[PDB]
Amino acid sequence: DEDIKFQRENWEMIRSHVSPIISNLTMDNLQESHRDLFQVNILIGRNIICKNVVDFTLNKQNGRLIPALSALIALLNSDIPDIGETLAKELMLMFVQQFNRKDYVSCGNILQCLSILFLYDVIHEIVILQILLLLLEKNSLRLVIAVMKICGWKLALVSKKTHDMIWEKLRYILQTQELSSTLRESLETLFEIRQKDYKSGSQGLFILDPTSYTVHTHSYIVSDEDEANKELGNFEKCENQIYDMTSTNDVEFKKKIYLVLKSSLSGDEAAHKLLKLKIANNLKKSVVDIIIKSSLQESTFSKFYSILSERMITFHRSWQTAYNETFEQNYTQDIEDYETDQLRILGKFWGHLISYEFLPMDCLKIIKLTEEESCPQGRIFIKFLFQELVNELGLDELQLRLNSSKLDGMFPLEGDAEHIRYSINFFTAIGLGLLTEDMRSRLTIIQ
Amino acid sequence: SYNGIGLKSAKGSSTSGHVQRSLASNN
Amino acid sequence: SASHILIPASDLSWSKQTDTGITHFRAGMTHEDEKLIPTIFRYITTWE
Repeated sequence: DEDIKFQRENWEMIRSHVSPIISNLTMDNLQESHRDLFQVNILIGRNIICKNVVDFTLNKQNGRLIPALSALIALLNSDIPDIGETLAKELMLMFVQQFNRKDYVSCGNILQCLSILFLYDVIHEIVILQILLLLLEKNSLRLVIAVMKICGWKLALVSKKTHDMIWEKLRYILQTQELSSTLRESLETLFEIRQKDYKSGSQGLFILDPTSYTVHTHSYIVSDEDEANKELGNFEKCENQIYDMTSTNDVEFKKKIYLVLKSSLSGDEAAHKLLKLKIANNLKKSVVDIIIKSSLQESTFSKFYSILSERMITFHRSWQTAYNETFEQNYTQDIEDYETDQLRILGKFWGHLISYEFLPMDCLKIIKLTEEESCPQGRIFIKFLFQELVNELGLDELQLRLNSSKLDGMFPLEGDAEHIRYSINFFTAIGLGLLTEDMRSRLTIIQ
Repeated sequence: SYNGIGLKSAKGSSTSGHVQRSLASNN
Repeated sequence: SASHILIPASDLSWSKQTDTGITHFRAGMTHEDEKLIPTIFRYITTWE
């Protein structure tokens, strides 16, 4: 019969849809998992969707995924109360079976599920407490602590008076009665958390607003024969904006940094005033650009902007990357606009930070000395840079740092003799030719 | 707190005496 | 103005001993609505 045939693969595919959704259920995937789950006929696969939750819980690979699982149930209980209505039933009997079985591993699996569901208002506080009365009627203490660690936060909010009575009997356990040792230390840890207020039993996937979960708080008691509806998981036979072309927010910020920068006496004062403002990290690249441009209005290099920039870098590492990003942004882009009076300010400015290791020598590797990838004003910037390296460090100490720098831009060694003839001709034009002793040995071998 | 820094008083100083730590001097 | 400036205050007991550096700032001139009045030391290029 083709109708039994059609319904069976329909029953199969629904069963083969729910099981990979539950096996892929995780936090930040809950909403996409629930969406796809909604389009499959949940109501026809009523016990199928329940049993796939129960078995994925029980398996003991999970337990970790229990709050992810319980959050889906509250979504389902919000959407269809009957789904959570049936699913809360099976978890009661699974507890009652394994408590009677004394399967301590499987009990705690169910109890973590029942705890979180109470955290997600699926089930009533009543059904929780009576389990607690049964467990505390025997010892059962390994089970009951994992319950109260996760649920006692919400439970003391809702049912404080009876909950306090649970603690008072629980407190009578430790002090006036003798207990096995390993169990006992776990019991007093609960007391410790109790002063600590439960702040590590109160984190999970509260996706649903308290009015977006339709409040089907199922009031079922673990003393109610619960109809154990395994049968619906069998197969059957249904005969059934304004665009911003202006930057006036930036200009009022660009004025405020300039007014800080002119109202100070020393560079340590202007540095503290810029660190007082607590500038956000997207603007700290722009604050360096206001400092450099205001250093070019000065018409002469100043030690003010150096010791300003030194206290920026040693404060936090995000200022140090901001000067590293600006030194590349100045050399590769901004050299074409700058006059030769402004380039002697910058080369002495960047020459000062490099000679005192506020910027590394590896930032000089970006600069390349060729005929092609060189500017006539860029060679002027290199000239005033190396002079501040010579005057501060000396000619021997600068020789040591350039050998440790292993750069290829200033120093071509692998070949291309027209570039070696270029760089010797450029460095001797600066007035520093003692460093070109390596290249002239490389040049005459090529000849 | 007055950890050896600041003024004996702000009366004859013609300032407020407000001391704030230099965020620039750290290391 | 030359006095709307944070004045460096640094540990007068130990500032006579060594050069402490600028560790703290004293306020220079006080006003209800905060104005950062510039000072001519930023406008006069130094001798060096």
